[PDB]
Amino acid sequence: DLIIKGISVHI
Amino acid sequence: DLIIKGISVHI
Amino acid sequence: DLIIKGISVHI
Amino acid sequence: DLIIKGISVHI
Amino acid sequence: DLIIKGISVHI
Amino acid sequence: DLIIKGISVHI
Amino acid sequence: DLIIKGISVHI
Amino acid sequence: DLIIKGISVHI
Amino acid sequence: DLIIKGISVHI
Amino acid sequence: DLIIKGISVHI
Amino acid sequence: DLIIKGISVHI
Amino acid sequence: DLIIKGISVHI
Amino acid sequence: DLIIKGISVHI
Amino acid sequence: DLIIKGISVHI
Amino acid sequence: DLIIKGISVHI
Amino acid sequence: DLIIKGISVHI
Amino acid sequence: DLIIKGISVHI
Amino acid sequence: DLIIKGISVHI
Amino acid sequence: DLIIKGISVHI
Amino acid sequence: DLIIKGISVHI
Repeated sequence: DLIIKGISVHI
Repeated sequence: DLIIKGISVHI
Repeated sequence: DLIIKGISVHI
Repeated sequence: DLIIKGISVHI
Repeated sequence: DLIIKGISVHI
Repeated sequence: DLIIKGISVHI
Repeated sequence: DLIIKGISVHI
Repeated sequence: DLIIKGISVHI
Repeated sequence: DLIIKGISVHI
Repeated sequence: DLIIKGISVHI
Repeated sequence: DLIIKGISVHI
Repeated sequence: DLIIKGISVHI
Repeated sequence: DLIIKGISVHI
Repeated sequence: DLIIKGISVHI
Repeated sequence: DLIIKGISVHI
Repeated sequence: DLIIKGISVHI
Repeated sequence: DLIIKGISVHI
Repeated sequence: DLIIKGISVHI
Repeated sequence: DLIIKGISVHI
Repeated sequence: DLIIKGISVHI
């Protein structure tokens, strides 16, 4: 069981 | 069980 | 069980 | 069990 | 069990 | 059990 | 059990 | 059990 | 059990 | 059990 | 050519 | 050519 | 060519 | 060519 | 060519 | 060629 | 060629 | 060629 | 060629 | 060639 969470804030 | 969390703030 | 957490702040 | 935490602040 | 923590501040 | 902690401040 | 701690301040 | 601590200040 | 501590200040 | 401590100040 | 692979790739 | 693959690819 | 691989690659 | 590999690669 | 490998590589 | 390897490589 | 290896390499 | 090895190498 | 080895090498 | 070895080498 693997979890992948990205967050990208690029102005 | 592996967890991958990225965060990228690039102006 | 391995955990990978990156954080990148690049202006 | 291994833990990898990077932090990169590059202006 | 091994722990790897980097921190890089490069202006 | 081994621990690796780097810190790099390069202007 | 071994511990490795570097610190590098290079202007 | 061995401990390795470096410190480098190079202007 | 052995301990290794370096310090280097080089302008 | 042995201890190794260097100090180097080189301008 | 240029090649990236991974389970999680964050560009 | 240019190639990315992954289970999660975030551009 | 240029090649990166990894379980987590963060560019 | 240029090659990086790793379980976690942070560029 | 140029080659880096590691369990954690931080460029 | 140029080669670095390690369990933790911090450039 | 140029070769560095280590359990922890800090450039 | 030039070769460094170690358990902890600090350049 | 030039060769350094050690358990802790501090350049 | 030039060769240094040691348990702790401080250049």
